Amino acid sequence: QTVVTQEPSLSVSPGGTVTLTCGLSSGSVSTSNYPGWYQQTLGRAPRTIIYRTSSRPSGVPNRFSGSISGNKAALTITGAQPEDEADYYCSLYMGSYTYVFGSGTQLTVL
Amino acid sequence: QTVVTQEPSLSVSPGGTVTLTCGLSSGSVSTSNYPGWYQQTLGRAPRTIIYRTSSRPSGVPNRFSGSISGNKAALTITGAQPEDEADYYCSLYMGSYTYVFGSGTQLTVL
Amino acid sequence: EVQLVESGGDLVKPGGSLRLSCVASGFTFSSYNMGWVRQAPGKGLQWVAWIYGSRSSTNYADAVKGRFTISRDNAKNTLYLQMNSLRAEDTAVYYCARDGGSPAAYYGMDYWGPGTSLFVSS
Amino acid sequence: EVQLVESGGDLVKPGGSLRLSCVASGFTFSSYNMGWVRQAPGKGLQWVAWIYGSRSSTNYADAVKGRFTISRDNAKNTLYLQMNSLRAEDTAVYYCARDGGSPAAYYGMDYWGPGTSLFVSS
Amino acid sequence: GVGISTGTFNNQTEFKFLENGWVYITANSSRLVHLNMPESENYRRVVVNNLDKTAVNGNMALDDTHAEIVTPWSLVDANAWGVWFNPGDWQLIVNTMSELHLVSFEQEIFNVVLKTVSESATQPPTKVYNNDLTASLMVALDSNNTMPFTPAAMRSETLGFYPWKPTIPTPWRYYFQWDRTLIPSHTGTSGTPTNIYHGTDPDDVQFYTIENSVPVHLLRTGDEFATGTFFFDCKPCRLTHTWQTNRALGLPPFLNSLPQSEGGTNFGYIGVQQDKRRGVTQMGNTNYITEATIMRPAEVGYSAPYYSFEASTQGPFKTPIAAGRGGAQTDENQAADGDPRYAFGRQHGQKTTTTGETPERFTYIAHQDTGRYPEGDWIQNINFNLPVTDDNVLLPTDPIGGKTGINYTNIFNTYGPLTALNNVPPVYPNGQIWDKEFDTDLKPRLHVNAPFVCQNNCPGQLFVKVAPNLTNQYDPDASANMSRIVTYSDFWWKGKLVFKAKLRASHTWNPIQQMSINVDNQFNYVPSNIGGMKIVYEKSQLAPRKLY
Amino acid sequence: GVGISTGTFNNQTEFKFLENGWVYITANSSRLVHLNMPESENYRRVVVNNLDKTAVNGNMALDDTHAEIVTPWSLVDANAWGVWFNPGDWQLIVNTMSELHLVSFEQEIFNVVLKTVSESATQPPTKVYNNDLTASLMVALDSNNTMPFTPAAMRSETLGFYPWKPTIPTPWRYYFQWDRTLIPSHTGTSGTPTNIYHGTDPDDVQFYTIENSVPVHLLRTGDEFATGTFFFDCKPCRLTHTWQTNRALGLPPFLNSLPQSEGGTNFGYIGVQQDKRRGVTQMGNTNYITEATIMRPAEVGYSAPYYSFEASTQGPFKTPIAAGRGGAQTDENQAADGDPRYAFGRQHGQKTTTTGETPERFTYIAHQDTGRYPEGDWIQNINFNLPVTDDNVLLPTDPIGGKTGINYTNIFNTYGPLTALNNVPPVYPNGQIWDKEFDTDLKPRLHVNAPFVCQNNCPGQLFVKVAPNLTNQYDPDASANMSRIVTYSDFWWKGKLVFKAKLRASHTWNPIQQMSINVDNQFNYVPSNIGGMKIVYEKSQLAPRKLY
Repeated sequence: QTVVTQEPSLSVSPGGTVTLTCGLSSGSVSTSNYPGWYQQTLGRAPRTIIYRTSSRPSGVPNRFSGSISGNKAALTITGAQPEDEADYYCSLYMGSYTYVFGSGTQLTVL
Repeated sequence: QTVVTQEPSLSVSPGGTVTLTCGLSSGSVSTSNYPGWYQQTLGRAPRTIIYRTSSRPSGVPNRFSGSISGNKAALTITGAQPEDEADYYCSLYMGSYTYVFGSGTQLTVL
Repeated sequence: EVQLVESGGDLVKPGGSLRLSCVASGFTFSSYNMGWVRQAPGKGLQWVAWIYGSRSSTNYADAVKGRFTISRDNAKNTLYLQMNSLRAEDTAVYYCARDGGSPAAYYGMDYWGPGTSLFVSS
Repeated sequence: EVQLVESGGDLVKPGGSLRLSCVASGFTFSSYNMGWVRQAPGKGLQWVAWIYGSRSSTNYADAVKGRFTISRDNAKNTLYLQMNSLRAEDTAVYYCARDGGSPAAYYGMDYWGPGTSLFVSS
Repeated sequence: GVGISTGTFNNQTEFKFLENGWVYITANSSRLVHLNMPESENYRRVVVNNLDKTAVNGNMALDDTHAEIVTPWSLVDANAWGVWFNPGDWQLIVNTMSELHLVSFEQEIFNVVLKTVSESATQPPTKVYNNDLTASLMVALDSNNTMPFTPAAMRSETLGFYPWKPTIPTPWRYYFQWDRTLIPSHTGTSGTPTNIYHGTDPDDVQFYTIENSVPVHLLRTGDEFATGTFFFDCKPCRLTHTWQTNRALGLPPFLNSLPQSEGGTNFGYIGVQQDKRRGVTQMGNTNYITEATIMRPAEVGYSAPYYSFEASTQGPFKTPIAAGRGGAQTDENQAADGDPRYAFGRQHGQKTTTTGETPERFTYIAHQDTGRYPEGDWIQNINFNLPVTDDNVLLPTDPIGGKTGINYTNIFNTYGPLTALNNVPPVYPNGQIWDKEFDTDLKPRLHVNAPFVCQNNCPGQLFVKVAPNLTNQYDPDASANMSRIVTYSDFWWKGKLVFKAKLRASHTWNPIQQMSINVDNQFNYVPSNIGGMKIVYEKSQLAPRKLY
Repeated sequence: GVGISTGTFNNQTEFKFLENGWVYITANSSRLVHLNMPESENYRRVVVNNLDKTAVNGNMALDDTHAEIVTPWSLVDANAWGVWFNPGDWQLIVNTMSELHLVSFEQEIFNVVLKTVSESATQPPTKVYNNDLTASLMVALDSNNTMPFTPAAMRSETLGFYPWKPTIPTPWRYYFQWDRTLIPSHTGTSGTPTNIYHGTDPDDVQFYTIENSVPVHLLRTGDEFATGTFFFDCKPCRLTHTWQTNRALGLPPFLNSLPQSEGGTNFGYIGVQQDKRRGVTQMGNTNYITEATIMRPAEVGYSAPYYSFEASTQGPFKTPIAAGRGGAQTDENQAADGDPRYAFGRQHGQKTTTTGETPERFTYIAHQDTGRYPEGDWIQNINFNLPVTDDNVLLPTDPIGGKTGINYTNIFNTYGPLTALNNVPPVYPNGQIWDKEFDTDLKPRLHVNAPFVCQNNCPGQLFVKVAPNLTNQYDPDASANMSRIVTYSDFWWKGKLVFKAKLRASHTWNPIQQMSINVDNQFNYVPSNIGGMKIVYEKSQLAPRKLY
């Protein structure tokens, strides 16, 4: 069974740079997986931050950048703001029409 | 609203003749209503005794006879047997594709 | 020969939904008008829904209009009764009913199934 | 502009069935692949079902195969998720998901609805 | 000779387009026909009797009692649509053509092969097949139509519908006169209803034999037989259906108020009281002029007693009806009387890989709307006081004879001088093409089994047989059966059926109904992965035409 | 004269069937054309500029900057399928015919009526209309094709598609040369991209006027104008589609093992190792012979950069493609590049009772399978070591230029000497019929907007105008606008379009796809209760033909 692994928790100081990583226990993540990054706040529905590994939906601040680093997907937040503290979830397209979701990373802005 | 009225309870001695009647509070029952008579025993599903006001399904004893008497449907049991004690329900075809059911008559064989 | 078996009756809270499934055997399912009747605990029979014709036209009693949907799948020889917004007044034994007149309907329940009990309680 | 609203989430006993309805607005509903994701209380997001293509092809996760059915009605701009044989493990908030790529799918959830909570408990 | 072929295989349909929108459709059909030597070389007068079945009260409709002459000959019959056209040809015909004419028919037998079977005495079966170069095949063409007409399509016993699938002829038999009486009964009748077979009337005996009536040709391996071209004189066959009921004939009423907004709930209104309207009606005691009472030029279709069985010298037979039931198009379950039901085997459209004796069946629903909806009929008093009361109206739900399952419509006949109806549509692939006309003084206006009827005559029946192959121990004085060398034949039958058809024209703004391949029926026209073929039925009268 | 008609209304389509399966299809089209006197009697050189829209980064595809000469004349254009055929005629054509030829075209103007409008000074508006018997209508036929070719179907501005609905001509205008530069950008580009309109090149100026180039006829109420018959020299138009991709060309591999039971899970197997097979491939360094690598005679279709915009002297324009997207038939949502999208108003198929400026739109999916499925394309190393590794394969998901939304297929071109493709199918009712060929030295192999192309020439454009109706106070020296009596015209336009078509033949056992009326589309062909009509699009190349 496909398992997506990402850091359970991460921290970043205000105005700093943080990177959340999303990998596969077996295999590597590529642009063919169409990595997507979604942000969720307490008591609110998920918000799409990145799609197709690089595309942020209109209204998403430019401080969020998606890329493929090594064999994993990377979401970099530069100049992290207090409102960026949330649960970030990674979605991998596992071929055919199957989608898998990562465990999620709780990013807290100090 | 259409209401079908029939005797709430009826009695007949073994080997006797009994008649259960099914009328309409407003209007009269005719062969256009396709009166149907169904027999139900305690803890069992209803059994069709008469359809089209005269037709008994195969296996129904000849002692059950359906007819139109006056402005109502009549189910006559002649030579009633102990197994005929049950709840008899009358169904009237109310035109279009609407069906109505009578209150039911509890026939007990003494 | 002609056999009807109902299933899906279960305890459900008010306002819920439930689909009763009726499997028919021993006859050409698509050629006969089918229906659902119901009997409340200790009450008499009450007609619920009817499905008729090759076009699967449907009629419902006033007590279940808008809430109940009667459908049929002739490939599976099955009759479906989907109830939404179930009320306490819907608690009863639901009987499958089959009309024996294919080209000339008897306009009466020729065959009945064993029935499935549905309990609506909070 | 693009808005998705889920409804039908309610408390249901184990083994029951429930249909979640998702109403979409602000976009051509039939032109986008839709799906249902779910998040268990205190757990992460989990993909449930996906409906794609003009032929309404459907794919399901292993945890809901055989039990869940995903469908869509483009006339009503609605997405239906019918769950049967619900288990305690199905208790969660279910989110409508819309893919923003009509001719070239993003293969990711472009838009999300507020979500509907479903509780399965005896 | 022995090593020379006497014919060519041809199974092509040619559409030669003429001037003025006419096309000659010449369908060629070639088959490999396998024939076994007859079980008996004699004619038998066999009485089939099933008094056990009809002795059950209410089973009189299952009567099969009859007498037949069983002959040693087999019938080669190609009088079915599937023998001549494949689904593509039929699609072209029914989509691009408005009427069809039956022009001519030819058939021939060639490449005759006769083989004898030698079975060894070894305990496990083993056998060899040797060419009998001097053996003969007896072929008789009854061009004079002396023999009884026994079309095989009514029994699903014509030649196969697949050019690449070898077919067989049907053993030939005909009806011998008999007398039979059967008093109808029902479940609940007490006693034994009168049920006897009285024998044969000497004044009606007619024992036919092929030898004494038809010339017989002996074909060896190097011989061929050709019947010659026969030309029909039948009427044209319409490939269009009529939709107009009596309610849609003539000028509609003028609507003084028209809907101001589109929608199903917005209706136009005549705007005149029904008793204050102008027009003509045949009801001379009423001032009401409505869509149901206004005069019409004539009557489209007719009502007849349906599922009525008439008894005659030879027993009971169902009363035929020209038109099918009305409402069978709004509800397919209403198809019954007048809607022909075809049952056939694997040679004639059933999935060739199916197992069992259960045939493939379908009920044909014609697009023409000449049928009747008896549930909507009624009779009422000449006084015509509206709304009609109970005693002044006879409804379809009123019992007739005291029976709640029988109403007046069951015994109701409305055929008259004003009745107008259509001929039966062709039924593909299992329908008959042409049928011989009755030799009565007064003839029926149509036949319900074939769209073309033979006014004078139509081509003679073709009979084939394996000539007796005697052993060295033949003794005609012996009462035992003739001892023959086990012989069989395989010969190629080629037929040419020529039609003349007219190309249809677009008369209306809207498009019309056409036969098309789609996802649902896509695989009904192609073989499966193991070669399983089928031929599903197709409707013929797709396009509509105006009756009035 | 004043009270004498000069023509007859004819809107009938005639199908005259010839020998050898050919039919002359003469479509007659009659319209009532309403024309208003021009807003201005002068020619204007108007520069349309929308730099505000394209100044938004990423909106360069919405560029509308251009220059046009607006003329006082109006164009009468009947170059659309809906002007000539109704749904029934189109159904007949697309179902019974395999190819279509464009034979001839005629048009004429008759029953000219000119009316002046007198508006009273009363405060509530009130006006009267008087016949101006001496007023004239200016009609110019550019039979020499001197004026720029401006077909109206591309703007949905031809004559109406309903014979009983009066139509209008479109005001005529043509393109004047201009220079424009627009540097593309995207959401996120910093700065102001270069966006200027540079003016006009003096060496490319071409100011045309109808008066100086074409003879002009002055038609009074008793006059009529006929263009005369023009005869085309175009190529035949196929009414059949091809389904064969490169994967379905030639002899299939022999299956050494065939399924023993029918079912979707039972497959036939070639039975030979892919590297041990026999055949021919263009890959000279591999022993694998598979369905994807085996040699084929040529290539069906081609790949081109899709949604690529090329900039030239006058700005950016989308790169056209001959074929539509592959997979638009398995998934209608895949229709994009090469699948033409038609937007039209109430005159040309939209529900006539609809309100608002939103047009009716449809994307046309052709039945021909010459398209490409770029998501299934890939490139790999010449070494061809299988299974291919990451660095040796370029997939459609691999970013090109660092962009995750752009892949090699977006810039991929496979057009070559081996490319084989089909002409665009006719689009009913909104598609163009014929188009003028480019006057370049090297000409395109086809046009994507019309199935017929004018090799030498095709009939001159028809221009109409209301002759100036001056008042008594005209002063040509005044710089103010000319003062005219408010005048308008209503004239009857009749055209005859002659095609030559070939009747289709049944080549296969199975039936083919045909256009048919059904419950779903039944009411798309009849008026509503208030008279609301519509004309939905129909597909033309329904029947299949074998490519190889």
